[PDB]
Amino acid sequence: DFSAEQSEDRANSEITVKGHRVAKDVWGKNAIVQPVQSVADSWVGANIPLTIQHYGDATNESLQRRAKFEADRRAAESKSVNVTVFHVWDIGNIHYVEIPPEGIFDVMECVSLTYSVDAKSTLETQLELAP
Amino acid sequence: MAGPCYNPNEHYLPASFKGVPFDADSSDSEHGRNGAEAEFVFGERTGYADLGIKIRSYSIRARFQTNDHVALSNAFIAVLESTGPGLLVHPTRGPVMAACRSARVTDSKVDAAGVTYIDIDFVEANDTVTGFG
Repeated sequence: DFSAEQSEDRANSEITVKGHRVAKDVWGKNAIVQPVQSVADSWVGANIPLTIQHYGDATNESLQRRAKFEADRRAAESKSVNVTVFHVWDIGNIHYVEIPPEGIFDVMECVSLTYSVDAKSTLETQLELAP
Repeated sequence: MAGPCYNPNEHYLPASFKGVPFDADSSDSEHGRNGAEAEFVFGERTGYADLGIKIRSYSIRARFQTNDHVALSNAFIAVLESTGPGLLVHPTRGPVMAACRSARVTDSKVDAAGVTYIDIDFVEANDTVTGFG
């Protein structure tokens, strides 16, 4: 069995971050207004702006890393898949998939794994792939 | 049975319920015991566990042939509907306490006029105190 999905309610084309600096001696315009950075996905073809606040010591490198983390989370959440593979290695692996009816021909990284058994012989296993 | 010297009037008790006699025509019962059988996965051995006794149940059938059977039959239904359980003299199981659970009265005017059948379905009912023990 399988169930693909593509939800637009969990994507954003442009994410913005903000946050002050807390270094030994930084203040004024260099620690209040200066630290701003923007990162964009470019896969979504619409305008869905988002803005985030940073909880920490803002640095221009750290601003993008937080931005990328959100991008990977949103991207994965917008292509969740489920599969059942009957008979019963690890998560995060790399697999190839083929579902021509919807046209899946892309590499995937498994995000979850589950082994289930029953007294009536019903073995199964589930996956939560995402690219 | 064995031998020609049987006397059914001597081996079967006369039925009754709450003291009103009636003519019995059949006698069944159901007993048993509650199990918890379990079978594991990939295993060649099984298990079992006892959980207690199962509630009994009795079913009887009555026939009314005498003159004016409608009054006796109609008057007997007024006893099965009386509130609460009462003593029952099962033809073979002896005196037990039971409560009527259902009763279907069959009758016809052209197919069979002059005889009324009534099936019953009893359940064992032992009195219990109200303070949950």
